[PDB]
Amino acid sequence: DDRELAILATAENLLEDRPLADISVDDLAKGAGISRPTFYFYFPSKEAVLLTLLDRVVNQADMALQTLAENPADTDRENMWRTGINVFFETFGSHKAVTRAGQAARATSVEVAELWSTFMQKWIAYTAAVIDAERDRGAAPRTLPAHELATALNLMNERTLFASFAGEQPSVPEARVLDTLVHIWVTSIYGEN
Amino acid sequence: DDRELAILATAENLLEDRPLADISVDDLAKGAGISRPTFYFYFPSKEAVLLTLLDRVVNQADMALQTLAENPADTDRENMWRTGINVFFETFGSHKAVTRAGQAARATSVEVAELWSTFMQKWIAYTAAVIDAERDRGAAPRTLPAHELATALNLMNERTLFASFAGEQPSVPEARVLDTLVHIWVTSIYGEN
Ligand SMILES: Cc1cccc(CC(=O)NCc2cc(O)n3nc(C4CCOCC4)cc3n2)c1
Ligand SMILES: Cc1cccc(CC(=O)NCc2cc(O)n3nc(C4CCOCC4)cc3n2)c1
Repeated sequence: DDRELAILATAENLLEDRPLADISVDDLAKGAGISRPTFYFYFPSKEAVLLTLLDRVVNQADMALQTLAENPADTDRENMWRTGINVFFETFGSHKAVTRAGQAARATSVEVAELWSTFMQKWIAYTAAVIDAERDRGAAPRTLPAHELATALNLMNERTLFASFAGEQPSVPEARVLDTLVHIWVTSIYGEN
Repeated sequence: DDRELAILATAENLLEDRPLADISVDDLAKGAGISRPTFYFYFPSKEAVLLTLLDRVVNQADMALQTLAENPADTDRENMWRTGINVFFETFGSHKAVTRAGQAARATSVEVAELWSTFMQKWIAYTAAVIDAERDRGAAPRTLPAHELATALNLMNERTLFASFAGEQPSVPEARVLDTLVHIWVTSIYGEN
């Protein structure tokens, strides 16, 4: 456990500086102060190490969103959506290396693709349930199917946050991405059509 | 040229059935009715073949959008945005195998990442110029910076169309994705805040 956490911290450090393809099991064992065979006790592969790093970051974001859902919802509609989107901005934004490599690996790894898909379904279904509540209370108009709207807005957040964090071209500057997403969620949820 | 087009058609056919990683230069030469060394005359690699397939599809979408921009803009604002988004829905939707492999390769290939980035900058800048025109004429309110709004809506279309075409979970059904994107573009462009 000592040593497991030591391997994980070494992988997150090395991913800040190069891809997983460029990090060797030997690099990971060296950093964690264990032998290579001792590494293979804790993790079947460097790929299994990334999968565990991603699982921790995804669960941290999920647990923060549940925390927010526990307490009452803000009496200001725009602020209620900003606070929830900010959970993802801060959590993944605090773990950009893990995030970047995580997204790369989804094309590679069925396990990584499956983890990402399970969490996105959970977050889309929660988004859809809040839009349905807003429509029930008379605050939001009955336009698009709620689940479809929730799907597109969640995919937009995924691609846009990732582009900002990786500093891709094109991308919204990190300092502008929360305002930009909140504007699009609010106008599309409350907007008549 | 005969033979180049024959290699390209074979690669698009084989990509419908498996990834590029699972297609051999020998597979491509076999399909096009040439020898392996004759293949290496036309293309340095199977990767170079994908890059050429993607370039043709991207240019087809770009040339269709220029066609639409040539003719006057529809007197119905919602229809003007649907027609333009539909260019991307139909073009990439007619070449799903190339699209799917194209997106996979961006993590792999600097050349593929660079081609995709050049076209997205062009499409975002055109989107931003139409929003600016709409604001100038008094039709759209001056909310978010136009280029930032254009960036987020274009990234949303990228991730959402690709998820629908690859049938990922989660995804908007292909039969619902155009209505869903148009709703979000229109409410976010014309929506007061
Ligand atoms: C309050 C409230 C009420 C209702 C719903 C929410 C949830 C919310 O608002 N946003 C959800 C959300 C969902 C996602 O699937 N993602 N995915 C990302 C990517 C993760 C890391 O790569 C880049 C971004 C962000 C994100 N956000 C909140
Ligand atoms: C009329 C008018 C006035 C102003 C602007 C437009 C342009 C428009 O409306 N949409 C642009 C647009 C841009 C993109 O960068 N993409 N990227 C995709 C992905 C391509 C293949 O992978 C999945 C989708 C679609 C797309 N669309 C049109």
